[PDB]
Amino acid sequence: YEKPALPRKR
Amino acid sequence: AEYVRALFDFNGNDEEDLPFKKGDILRIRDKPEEQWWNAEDSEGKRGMIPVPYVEKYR
Ligand code: NA
Ligand code: NA
Ligand code: NA
Repeated sequence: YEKPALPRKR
Repeated sequence: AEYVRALFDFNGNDEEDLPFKKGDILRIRDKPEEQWWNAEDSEGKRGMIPVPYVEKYR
């Protein structure tokens, strides 16, 4: 249901 | 080959990215970063995907 954090790029 | 299945939608906000929708099956091509992988969709489009938004396809 809750969307994970959109991860940091290098 | 390594396939994943999208858990969530992803718009693809940088041009390197591959947009996708929940349920899409994507083939993993490369892992240049831990959480951003190069992937290919069922139309053969390629780009970067956020790993948190996908699961192993099984
Ligand atoms: Na496999
Ligand atoms: Na979207
Ligand atoms: Na692309």
